[PDB]
Formats: sequence, C-alpha cells, structure tokens
Amino acid sequence: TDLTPFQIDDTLKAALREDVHSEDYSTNAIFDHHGQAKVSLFAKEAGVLAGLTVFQRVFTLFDEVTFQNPHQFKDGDRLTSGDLVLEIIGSVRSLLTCERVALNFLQHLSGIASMTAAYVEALGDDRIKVFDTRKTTPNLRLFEKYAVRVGGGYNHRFNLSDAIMLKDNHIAAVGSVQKAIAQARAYAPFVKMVEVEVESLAAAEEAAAAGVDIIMLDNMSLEQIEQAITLIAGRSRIECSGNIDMTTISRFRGLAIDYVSSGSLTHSAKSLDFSMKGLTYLD
Amino acid sequence: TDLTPFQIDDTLKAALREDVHSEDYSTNAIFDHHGQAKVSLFAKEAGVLAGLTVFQRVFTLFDEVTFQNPHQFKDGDRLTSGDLVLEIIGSVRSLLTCERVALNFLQHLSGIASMTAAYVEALGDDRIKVFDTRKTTPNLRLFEKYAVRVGGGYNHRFNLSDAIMLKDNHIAAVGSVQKAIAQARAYAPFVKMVEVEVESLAAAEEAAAAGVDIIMLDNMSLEQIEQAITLIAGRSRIECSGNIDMTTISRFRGLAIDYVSSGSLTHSAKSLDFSMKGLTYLD
Amino acid sequence: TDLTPFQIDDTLKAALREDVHSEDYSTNAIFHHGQAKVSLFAKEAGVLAGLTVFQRVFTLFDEVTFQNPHQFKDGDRLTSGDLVLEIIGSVRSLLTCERVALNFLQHLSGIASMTAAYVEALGDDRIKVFDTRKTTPNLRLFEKYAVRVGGGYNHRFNLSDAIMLKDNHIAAVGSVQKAIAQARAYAPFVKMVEVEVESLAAAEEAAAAGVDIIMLDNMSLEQIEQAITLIAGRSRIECSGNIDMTTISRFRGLAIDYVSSGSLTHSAKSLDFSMKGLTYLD
Amino acid sequence: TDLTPFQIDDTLKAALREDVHSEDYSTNAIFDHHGQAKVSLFAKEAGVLAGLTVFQRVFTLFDEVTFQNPHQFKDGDRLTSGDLVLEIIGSVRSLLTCERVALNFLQHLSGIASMTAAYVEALGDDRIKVFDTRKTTPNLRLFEKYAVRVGGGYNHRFNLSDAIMLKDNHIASVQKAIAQARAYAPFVKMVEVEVESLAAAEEAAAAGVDIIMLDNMSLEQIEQAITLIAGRSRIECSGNIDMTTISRFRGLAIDYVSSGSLTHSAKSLDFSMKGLTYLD
Amino acid sequence: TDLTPFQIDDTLKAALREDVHSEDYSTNAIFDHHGQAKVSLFAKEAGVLAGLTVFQRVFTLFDEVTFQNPHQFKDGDRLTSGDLVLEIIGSVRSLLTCERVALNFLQHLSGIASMTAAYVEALGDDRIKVFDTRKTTPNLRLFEKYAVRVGGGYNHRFNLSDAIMLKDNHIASVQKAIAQARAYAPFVKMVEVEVESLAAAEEAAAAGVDIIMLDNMSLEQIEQAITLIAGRSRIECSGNIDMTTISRFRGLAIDYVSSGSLTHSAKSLDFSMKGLTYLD
Amino acid sequence: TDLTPFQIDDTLKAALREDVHSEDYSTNAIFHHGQAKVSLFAKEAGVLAGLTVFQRVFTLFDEVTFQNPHQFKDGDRLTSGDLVLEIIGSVRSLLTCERVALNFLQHLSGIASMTAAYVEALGDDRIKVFDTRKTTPNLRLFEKYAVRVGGGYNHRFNLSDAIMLKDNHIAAVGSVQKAIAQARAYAPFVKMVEVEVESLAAAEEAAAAGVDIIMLDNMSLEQIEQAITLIAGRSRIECSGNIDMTTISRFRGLAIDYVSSGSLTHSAKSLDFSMKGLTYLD
Repeated sequence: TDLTPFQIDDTLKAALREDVHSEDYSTNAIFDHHGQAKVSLFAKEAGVLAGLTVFQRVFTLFDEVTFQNPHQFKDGDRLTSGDLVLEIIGSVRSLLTCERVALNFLQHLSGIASMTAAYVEALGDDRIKVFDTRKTTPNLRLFEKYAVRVGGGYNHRFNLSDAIMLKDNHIAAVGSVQKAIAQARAYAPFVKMVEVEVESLAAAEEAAAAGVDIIMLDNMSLEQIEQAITLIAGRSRIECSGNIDMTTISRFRGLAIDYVSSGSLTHSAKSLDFSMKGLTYLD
Repeated sequence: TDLTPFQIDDTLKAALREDVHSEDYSTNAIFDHHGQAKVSLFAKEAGVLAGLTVFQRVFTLFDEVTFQNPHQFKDGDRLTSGDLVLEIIGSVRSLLTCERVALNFLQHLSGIASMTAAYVEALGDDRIKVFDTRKTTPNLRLFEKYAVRVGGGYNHRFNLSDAIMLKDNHIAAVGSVQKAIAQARAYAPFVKMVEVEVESLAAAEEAAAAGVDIIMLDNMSLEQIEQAITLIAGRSRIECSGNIDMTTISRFRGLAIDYVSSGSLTHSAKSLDFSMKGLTYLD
Repeated sequence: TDLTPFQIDDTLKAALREDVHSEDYSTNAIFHHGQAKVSLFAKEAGVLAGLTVFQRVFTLFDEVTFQNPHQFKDGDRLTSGDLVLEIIGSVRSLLTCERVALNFLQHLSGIASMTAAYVEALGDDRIKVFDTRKTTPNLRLFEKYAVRVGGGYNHRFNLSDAIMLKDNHIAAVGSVQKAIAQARAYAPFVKMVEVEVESLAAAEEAAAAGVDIIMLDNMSLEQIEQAITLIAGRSRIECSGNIDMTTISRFRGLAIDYVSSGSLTHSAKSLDFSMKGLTYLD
Repeated sequence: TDLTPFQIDDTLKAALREDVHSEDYSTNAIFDHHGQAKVSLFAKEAGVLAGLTVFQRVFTLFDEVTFQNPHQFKDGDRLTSGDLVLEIIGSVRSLLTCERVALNFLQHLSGIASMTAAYVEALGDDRIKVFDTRKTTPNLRLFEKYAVRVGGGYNHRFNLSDAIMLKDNHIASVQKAIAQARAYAPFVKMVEVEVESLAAAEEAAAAGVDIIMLDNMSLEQIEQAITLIAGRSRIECSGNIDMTTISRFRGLAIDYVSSGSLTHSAKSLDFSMKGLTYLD
Repeated sequence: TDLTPFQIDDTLKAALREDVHSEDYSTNAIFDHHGQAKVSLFAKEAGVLAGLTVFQRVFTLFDEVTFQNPHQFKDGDRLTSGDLVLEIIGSVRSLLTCERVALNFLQHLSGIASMTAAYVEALGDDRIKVFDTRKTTPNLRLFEKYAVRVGGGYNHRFNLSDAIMLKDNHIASVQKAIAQARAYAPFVKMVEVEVESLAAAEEAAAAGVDIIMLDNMSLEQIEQAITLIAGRSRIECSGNIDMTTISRFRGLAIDYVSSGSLTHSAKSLDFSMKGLTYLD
Repeated sequence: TDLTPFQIDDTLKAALREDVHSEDYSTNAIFHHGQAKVSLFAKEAGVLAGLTVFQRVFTLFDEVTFQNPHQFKDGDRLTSGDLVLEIIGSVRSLLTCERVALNFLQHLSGIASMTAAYVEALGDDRIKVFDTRKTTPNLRLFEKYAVRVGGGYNHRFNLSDAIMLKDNHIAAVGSVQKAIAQARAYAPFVKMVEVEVESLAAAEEAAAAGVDIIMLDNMSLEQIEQAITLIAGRSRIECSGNIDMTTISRFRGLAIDYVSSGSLTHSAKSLDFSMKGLTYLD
C-alpha cells in the first residue's frame, strides 16, 4: 500500500530546504526563459523499484510538474539497467533543482527493497517470512518499513509503543520468564502483542507455557532451534534473529518457524543506482 | 569539530518521538522503583568511532543522565570489538527507552567514518583528498558530512546554494564551456566557487582557460586524466569523480590531482555494530 | 506512571501562549517580583489527576516552588475544602499562570473521577474499563493518562497501534472473514486484530477466523451471553456502545474481558478546584 | 462568521498526526482497486450543529474529498436524530482514516453549541446575553469560542491581553485600581471590575469603568446595585450559574451573564458515519 | 516590562537557523583547545538602549554563556558612543556564531526606541502621548511594540482582533457604523473612528465612541473639534507626522498622536562586539 | 529571479496570523462576500520591489484576482500617483489583508530604492554594491531579493555559505596568516575565504597567504590605493565600513571589485504606497 502525502510531505519539504537554503545558483544562472522541458529517469542497476511516488512528490511540492510512465512501472517491479522508469515534464529550474533530493529518496528506498528481495530469495522458503527491525535510519522509519514491504518483506513493530518485547535484561529484573510475561500482560492488557527474546531451551519452554504471542530464538544453533520448535508445539509464533545476512539466511530453509528478522535490511542497505538524463526542450 | 546541540537537538527529538508515540510499555511494565543504573556501550566491530556526543545527547534530551569514559574515547579513534566506549548512568527507564535511537545514530555515523577511513587507506596518497557529495540520506546531511570528516575525509559543498557546479547539461544549454562559466560568474560574483564537470580533454582546456576554480574529470581513463593534468598546468583544482569505490580508488595513487569524490561514502555505508549491555543497579 | 516534561512541555507552552498574547496587563499593572503564596483547594469530591501537569505550567513560565502538606498525589480521593497544594513564587507568575494550570487540572481530574465512578458502578474486578479514540483533539495523551489514574485502562492510542475492523471496514470489503484475512496477511504476528460485530453470526465467523479481540457492539445481554459460549474462548471479548453510568452495571458478572466507553473522554465534566488565600511571603 | 484554514489548519494537522503515527494499518490492509466511495454523516442526538466546515477540512487537508449536502445544513441549525447532515465522497482510505478526528471536532463543538443554546433558552430573556469565559480546553479556545457564538452565545475576552479585569488580589482602594489600569494600559483596553459588596459597585461606577461584575451576589443585592450603578457601567452577573440557576436573572436590567461550564464541562453531541457504499 | 523566553524563543531560534544552515565554517575552522573567552559589547552611536535581554537570550539558547554588566545598563538608558554595555563570557564558538543575530536584534530594537524617544522630545508635551501603529515589520510586532514603550512611547492595538477602528470604506451614516460595531462586537472592545470633517467628529462624540481620530486635519480644525467633542471621547491626531511636524501639536488638549514611521522606517542603532580575549 | 510560494508562504502566513488573532471585527461587522475592487498607488518615487509578495498575501487568505494596467514589475521606477495594481475580491479579504501586504511591499521597495540610490551615487559600473548579514531577523531572504532588484548584489546569505575571518576571528587565533591557514585546511577548495583587514601590513600578509577576497575595513583612500597595488591582483578586493549615501562616491574609479553596506538592509526607509479607491464590482 503506497505512501500518502500526509505521511511524507513534511519530510520531503525538509529535505528540499536542506538542499536549498537560498537558491540553486547553478541552475538559475544558466537557465531562464521558462520553457517546459522533459527529463528521463533511468535505472542504472538491477534490482527492485521502491519509492516512485515519493520521487514524484518531491517535484510536485516544489512546482507544477507532470509525469509520463511509458512502461507503467510501479513499486515492486524488477529493474534492469537502462530501463526508462519515468519521464518528468516541467520547467527546467524545477527539474534540475529537485533532482538530487528526489533521487536520494528513490535510490535509498529501492536499495532497501532490492536487498529485502535478495534475502527472501536466498532463504528460498515461502513458509518463512522476512521481517525488519527498529534498526532504522533516524526519522525515515516509515519510508524504510515501506521499502521492506515492497521488496517482499514484512514489518515488525514500528515502535516501543506498538508492541511489547521482553529482551535479555527484562527477564533478569523479574527473575522469571513467566513473571515478566505476567507483568507485561497486567500493564498493557489485551491490545498489545507480547514477545520474548530467549537464549535458552528452558526459557523457550517457560515462555511457551506462559502463553506469549511470539518467542524470539536469539542466535541459536540449528540443533537448538529444532529442539525448541518441537518443544513449543505451536503454542507461540517463532522468530529467529541475530547474525542473519545474505550468506547465513539459507540455514533456516525448511524449518517450522514463522519468521526471521534482520537489521541489515535497513541499517546497511546499499542504495540502488539511477540517473536523470536526456534533458530536452518541448516543442 | 564536534556537532553542537543547536545543530542536532531538533533532529534527535524527532527521532525519539518516532520511536515512542505514547510510552515504552515493555520498559515501563518491568521496571520501576527508580533506582539509578549503569549500562555499558561496547564496540562490536572494528572501525572508526563517530557520533559519540550525538549518542550521548539522545539520553540527555530525554532525562538526567551522566557518563563515564574510562578510556577517554573520542570521535576519530580506532575501535576494536569488545572495547568499552562509554558507561551510561541514570534511571533504568531512561537508559532502555533511549538506547535504540542513540545506537542508530552512533552505528550509522561510525559506519560512514569507518568507510571513509577505509577509502583513504586504499588510496594511499596523502596528497590526494577524499571528498563526499550531495548523495546523502535525506535530512541527515549535516551528520553524514561530519562523519566523513571524522574518518579523515573532506566536505564538498553542502548544498545547491553553497557553490556553483556546472554539470553535463549546463554547458550544452549555453553551448560553450567558456560562456557557462561566464554566466555563473556574472550571476553570483566573487563569493561563490565555480566548478565544471568535464568529459572531454578539449572541454578541460576550455575550462582551465576560462579561470574556473575546480575542474571535475568525470569517469575519465588514467591516460586521459594524465593528459588533462599537464594540459591544465595548475590553472584550476582538479577533482576526479565517478565509478570510485574500494577496489577502484587505488588507481588514482600518485596523480597530481587535488581530490576525488565518492557518493558511496554516504549513500551505501554499512553501519558499524555496537551494543549496550551489562545493566547493573548502582549501590 | 506520571506524565513527563518531554511529553507535555510543548502543549503547555502552546496553552500559555493562547492565554497570553502580549502580556497579562491586569496582573502586571497592579504588580513586584516579590514572593507570594497561594493555595490550591479541591472544591468537589472525586479523584485527583494531573497534579504534576498543573505544577509544570508554573515551572515553564517562571521560578516557582511548591509545598504539599498532605502529600497528595494523582489517584488520591478528594473532598471539598482539601488543601492540595501551596504554590510559592512571584505574584505575577501566580496570577498569570492560574487559569491555564487549573484548566488542565480540572479537566484531567474530571476524567479520572468519571472513570473511577464507572469502575464502581460496574462492580466487577474481573471486567476492565477501557477508553477509546473519542478524545479531545490534541490532548489524547493526557486524557489516556487520566483514565489510568481513575482505575481504567488504555485502548490503542492510535490507528497505528493495533488493527480494528469496524462497521465501515466490513462494508468496504463486504465480508467479516475476508477483512480479517486481509488484516492478517498485511500485518502478521505483531499487531493485534480486533473486529466490531453486531450479530451472533458475525461473532461466530470472526472467532472461527482466529481474531484476537471481538467487539460486541450494542448487543443485548441475551445476545452477549450466547456469543460468549459460542465464541468459546477463541478470542477476547469487549462490549461497547451505549455504555454510561446507568447502563454499565448490566455487564456485571459476565465472562467478557472488558468494556469501553467514549464518554469517559468525550463528555467528562471537569472537577471543581480553586486557587485562593494569597499570603505574601518574606 | 465561519472558521478558516488560516486559523485551523495547523491544529487539524496536529490532530491527524496524533491519530496516525506511522500508518492506518486497519484501513491499509483492506486497500483495493475500487474507486471512490460515499459515506454518510448522521446526527444521532438532538441539539445544535457546530463545526461542520471544521469537520470537512480534516478530510480536505488529507486528500481529495468532496461533499454533498442534501438538506443544506449549516452551523447553527437544529438537529434531530437520524438527520443526514452530509455525504462524504472520496477514496475509502481517506474517508476511514480521517473519520475519527473529524467527528471528534464536530462532536465537541456541536456539544458546546447545543449547551450554549440550552442556557439561552433556559434564561429566556433576550434582554440579557450569555457570555463565555477563559475556562476553555487548552489549545482549542478559538474553536470553543466559535461554538458558543453558534449556539447563540457571546464571546468574552479571548485573552489576558484582550482586556483588563480586576480580581480579588487586584481588588485589595478599588478606585485606585481602576486608575492604575487605565494609566498602565494605553487608552485602548476595556476595563472590568469584579465586585462583591454594594459599596464597591458604587465606587466602581463612579470611577467610570466599562463593565462591573456582580459576583455571586443575590437578587436583592443585584437589584439595589442596578439602581445604584444607574447605567454608568455595563453590568455582568456571574458565579453560581447553571441550567437550573440561570432563570433567576430573567427580566433584570443587567447586560449579561457568564458561565464557565459552557466550555468547561460540555457534553459532546453524538454523530456517526455510516452507510459506506462504492460509487458507480 | 521586559520580554520573556516564552514570548521570544521561537523567533530567536528561527533567526539563528537562518544564519546557520549547516555550520559556522569560519568559526569552526579556528576551533582550538582554549578555554572560555570574553568579548565586549560597545555602543557606537548615541541613542536609547532597547532589547538587551533579547540580545542576551540569543547566546543563552545556543550555549552556556554568562554576562557581566559593569555599568548596570538596562533597557531605557541613554547611550553614548564608546559605552561598554556588556561583557559576554563563554566559548569562542558560541560568541562568534551568535554575534550577528544578537546584534541584529539589539540594533533594530535600540533604533526604534531611540527614534520614539526623539519624537517624544521633539513634541515636548507630556500632556500628549506618542502611539505606534500596525505598520510593523512582519513577524516582529511584539518586539517593535516593546521598543516603542522603552523609548517612552505607548502601544496602540496589537491587532485587528484587539480593538475596533472605523475606516473610510467603513465610514461610508457614521453613527450607524458605531452602533453596528458595538452590537456586532460583544461589550468588551474599545471602538475608535477616523474622521475627516467636523460634522463627523460631532456625530461620533454624540455616539459615545471611545476614541475619535482627527485625520490630517489642521490646527484650526483640530481646535474647533476639541471644543465640539467636549470630552465625550478621547482624541487622537494622526497623519502627516514626523520629526519636523510633531511640534505643531504642542499644548493642544488632545490625548495622543500616532506615527507609523516609528516602526515603519526606523534606522538601526550602531553597536559592535570587539575586544576578544581569552580568560585566565 | 522572483521569490516563490515555496520560499515565502510560511512567513506570510505567520504575518497574517500576527495581525489577526481571532478575526477582523471592524471589517466583518460592516461586511458580504460581494466582490470589490481596490487600487494600489505609489505615493513616493523610487524602485518597485516585492509585488508578487504583496499579491501572495491576498492569495493565501482568499480567492483574489489582480489587474495590472501598466504591466508594472519588480525593478521598475515609480512616480507618485502611479497605479501599480488593482486588486479584485471580496471586501473582507481586501480590508483585512491590506496592512500586511503593504508592510511587505513598502519595506522591500524601500530597500530596492535605497540600493538603486547607492549604485547611482557611486557612479562606477566597474564596482559592485553588495549587501551583508546585517538584516532584519527572519526576513533575510526577502531583503536579499530587494537588493538585487535595486541593482545590487548578494554577499553570503549565511555563516555556512562562505568563510569570513573577521577582527574577532583574527584575535582568537592571534595571527592573520594562521587564521587563513586553518580555514584553508578546514574547508579546502569549495568555500571561498575572505579576510577583514584594517592595515596595509595585514593586507600584504593576507594576499601572500592566497585568500580569495580581502576586505579593506574603513581604510583611507590613500591606504586603499596602496593596498590595491600591493595586493597586486592576488585577491579580490572589497571595501567596507562607514559606507552610506554621502560616503559611497569616494570609491569612484578605484580598482577594487566591490563595496558592501549594512545600511541597505538595517536602516532602509520604507517606500510609501496606499490602497484606495474601493469601487464595488458586479
């Protein structure tokens, strides 16, 4: 589901203002006469397209700009270098001044979508979902979460307010898996999912017995993981997390866990290369 | 030179608000009684430290929090996994709730500094500087620029307003390298540096003759580059750019150019791993 | 857990600015930067909520200290004539910062009091009283807090917190089970899913679909009872709609998990307080 | 006079942001390739309509949304349960995601207007006017003041900066207080004094103040004060005023009364949005 | 009465942001391991001091900065060139990066105060008062209004919402205009009317308005109007008022005059920050 | 190049809000949503600047159209009694949105006019007239524009735009050459570097150090002339300080690149306009 102007406008404005504090001298010195012009957006690298309407919105907040999409490209579609993703039509000053900010969004989000897509394939198991985390670029979580969905991934909680996750230390402070779970439930009844991070087979048992929604198996071995699965017997949903990357992710293939999660999808994504070229004046 | 609260506060607040829309239920359910506590910040990966005071400021905007720095770590210092970078002292709720946002800044910036440092070494020529670009994460340019300086790199223009750069299309619109340069100068006299992107040996000549400040040699071969240098004869500063990464950067070693620039330093930096662990209550 | 400056400061500042566009002429004309004391009195029985909010209004504006002779705190029961707080500072800060502070305190204490009253009227510990998103615009955080203070509980703060498939959602999709399926496909595992249901058939459909919470909307006791057995613990159960002081007792003793009321936040009478007894200080 | 985007937009945006921090998951999950949809706004309780354009603006900031108003309803009109106030047309996403915030405004403002209208009717004297106060919901004063006008009430000062009012501590020679106000103020502020005793009412009237407030002073007292003031100032009666009480002032020669409870503790008026159908 | 952080902070922050978009490169380039430094604020031109605490606040929002005031200067005090108004102590980075913004405020406000003071002296009659207008620099009205008070002037309405003023189009039966204002307004707004002819001045005074504005009406006219008005209203003379002109009103029984040029076209007053030295 | 809505809208809105806190009572009491026309007249000779700003104030507030009989634009010379614009819309929008619009227009036209006057007084094309950072807080953008409109040129907008090593910077470091060296080391290649210099010795030091721009601060003509030859085109030259209408002509014919004046922006008299001649429309 696409991102809306309500959601993105303030962020894009800020970004435009970051890149232009007075004016775009280089563009304004050369270009004048205010003729309409056309520029093309080209993919320069293979991957997955994400953030296209975000890209567009940067231009549209700045000036009156229209678009042409010859190949009907949309977020999710596979890209190959040289592909004509969009044509952008408007005044020269608007096209050149808005370009870098627009691309910066598009490159970043397409990079994440691409990487998410790659992880899914590397895993090669539909039955196991690929989830993101809170290890996101500050103030862009919304956009990054979106890119992950686009790439075929799924969203974990957005927030510390969304859902409860009882980590390593939380159990210790209470001194029982069961008590930590109980206090969580008492504190925020009914309307919050509760998850627990567990390093131990005993703790996984304790937690499943307590009736939690999701159990996180933290950096556990395959032997350990397999035992836990049988032990839990579908009493909770099972997430594997930690030390999960392109090389590692395939180890989970075929297990009866519900999902895995990776921070790298959002904290360490390479951006995907695009360029805007072929500027011509309209007749 | 370190980042100031005036510069970073609004951004960090926004980030905190992004991660906490109502409250941190998971932390609030388990922890109460408001005892002071101590937590340790550990490096988990080798590289360069950047964003330490940013990390700190996240806690300090939220609550009364103090720090201890046993090893006197500061931005720029080399890190090795297991290193104790900081101890953070304050109320448990403040420590756990602020953790992820604080780390997200620290990881991201240290990742950039590390990568910048790596590029500098790979180049192995002091006489040639490593510069960043405008291919930055929207609304964090300031922070990323800083991380590049920390890693031993240098800053290009911050902005479209900072300085003039006449790219591929700008020359064509005017139809002469010399005329584009002239119009730039006429438009913003004296107080703006002027740079031109050049793909051709002829154009490099034209530009040097015109008296520009900086000539950018775009994706040119070493043979081409070397000819241009001799041809320009120190009439302008020389930047090489395009297709510059870890593998490629060493090709510039020993040339009489002033600097090279890379977008990857900011658009495709891996974050550097840290963790906050060892939570204990103070006596 | 109390509200904090990080959470409340921008709101209180805005409120102060609303009440003082240039200066407080009437107070300034008569006054000194000469210390004074004023007393905060409860003028009506109920539950105290928003005391640190009240305090913060003064503290943002000027250097002001407080005395709390009776160690009053949010959640405590109030009776008229009670001395809740003494406020000490310059006369100008006290007079100018009075109306705004009280406006917060009166409003929140009103909500807490009303929440507390609903809980008692229900007279069943086993059934919790929840709030809603029918809140006063731009004060949700504060109102949600007041409900907790009065012994109530918080429903989702937001459209982003949890999924709730209401009448209008069901209509857009045209089916209960299909709407749940889509919600489940869209936000697996980490979001609770709730459905509003008007009929027993739909309650069945929903329970079978494996939702987390079923809302029984404005259903009769007979209906409710049937639904309970029929749902058979496959989901949590909430009752909602047409729930007020008179009505709430009807849920007493049922095997539902909670009830929810918009009135707690959209129609709460404010609780009366006054600030009086200005002594001068030396 | 209706409220404007210039006045309300920032507030509504903040309200929308309060209700949607990331996304509207429930609505986004049901997203489909359908076209535009229509939903109806129904009154569910009798009273007075206030905040209709505010209601509308919540949708219009968010997305492209149009309206149909079959019965030509406008702020000030009387409502009866089951009344079709508006039809809202636009994308399903916009209608459902904007609903609660829009209704929260409408319900709150219609509640105040209704209550104001009820107080007016209860007092029954057109000779008097019913005024509001500064006992308003923080950061919504502008909207609440509007609702009071809509319900047939009148606005007192918006602010501590609008006009001068002399209080208890301030009251502590009350002719000297008036003098200082007028002097300390430029000659562009109305001055009002709150008075408990008849002696003070006279001093004040002699002082040439603009408005004299008779505080919780009973009918005999009030009646004497009126005569004594002899039209030298405007007269406000205040304190201990409620639906039950307001009738005591019926027919007195005073100019107005004021009530905090109008904004202070107004019930919201019930509405609902239902009947979602896709357009053809 | 001095300005407050609650009033000024957002404005100053915006000003600082205007002057520093990324960083203060010039100052950061010279960063060293020195300690605290001291810099002096000097008056460089004679006039009246206004905006001193505003000046101070610019530094204090940014960083930890302290002040020393050897001569106990405060807003309203007369200045002579070479006067040491303040010493500013803090880190070099904070002093230099905050300087220009802080001075811009101080210079602007001291300029207005000075000009106001000059107008007062020029008119020479304490019986009259000198008032400002709404002809203010956008988004700084609050600060400019303050400076006018500091220079011995007085404040007219801050706003279109503060008070009522009847204009030319509005003037087009002028007793009916007054009636509608008072009716359309609640009984809490001062009403003023701008009048060109003596007939209108009388109608208005009879109407019981609070302030009558005699517009660009000359001394003979003015003098007749005064007598005719007979203290039924306050009298303002306005239009065609300047340093040269203001003296014509000396000794008339009018209450005040107003000038746009006070805020409209005030020269800023020169100051400088110099004498940077490191502390020991 | 004209100012734009993206650039100006938030400022104008703030300005409107400053002037109208609730409503325009005086205008509303008398009025219609009945169209009317008003004329904008120049009341004083000078240069027109800020016309589209003027227009935008109305356009943000309501639906308003304009007629420009004489095709006036920013930069054009004005003479009193000139009809600059006709404004058409509802009476309420015209009366309420009048003072703010004019305040912008008067201010900017004042700056443009003053800039234009300085250029003429200088009477040397070869020497440009620059502005400074001595601007009215929060209007720099607008003032910088007005200077260009009057035939002037813009200096750095910001502390972030370019490096300028002033008196106070030189003191902190204790040397001219060392300050330049540090600036050069800190921001190589992409930032211009300028130094303020009071003495010939320092001018030499600076030129030798290879700066981009030397500022000759409040120096005598004799000094200036010596400096020019001595600098020998190693840097651009700016003269600044104590530069006004009377003084500016002294620079005529020197081989300097430009002069700068704070007065253009900190001490500009506003240019008089009025809005009158309200016809009603049908």
